[PDB]
Amino acid sequence: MDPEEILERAKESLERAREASERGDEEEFRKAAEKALELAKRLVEQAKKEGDPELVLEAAKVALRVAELAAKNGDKEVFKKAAESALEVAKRLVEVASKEGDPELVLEAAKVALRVAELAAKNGDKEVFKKAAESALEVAKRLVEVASKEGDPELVEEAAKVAEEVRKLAKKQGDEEVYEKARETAREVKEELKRVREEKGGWLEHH
Repeated sequence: MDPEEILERAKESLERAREASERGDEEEFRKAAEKALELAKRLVEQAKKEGDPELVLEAAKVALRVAELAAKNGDKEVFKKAAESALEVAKRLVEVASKEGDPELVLEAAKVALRVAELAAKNGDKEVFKKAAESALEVAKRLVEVASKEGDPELVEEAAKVAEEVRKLAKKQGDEEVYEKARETAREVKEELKRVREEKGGWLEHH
């Protein structure tokens, strides 16, 4: 299956789930949501067979969409499954994007995790909030590594912004543990940002 074809089928399954949700057909909603997640997972594996990182990001976005739908119709089991899928796919995207020296897509993985965190915060799911927030912080740390290797202080700054957004979210959610992890991550990222700026600005002054 062409990965664009998998993605099209995944989107078709999402729309069935939406339509079923509207009708109050809970069984059909759950079957279509499951199928969308299954196809998103298949898209990740095909994207690997073909060496296409952008498609892994599209898979993650399918899972996010299933999670939002589930949130809206109050289905906690499908919400948690779709959230877990989105985070799992985000982690796969970091690994692919890191190998190809593509820090822009590593940042996109962090944005997926942040959106899961926001969804979980909105819906009062503390367990998923913690998972997604921790994932976002971990991806910010990998983004610093990737970005520093390419001498790109701008993407290091983006990693700082990810940590700061986790910090602010956690304070609003009252999650002290995640707050302190986010603040420590942000401190480390900002120290590495100073170093990377000074390294570049130094070799610029030199030349």
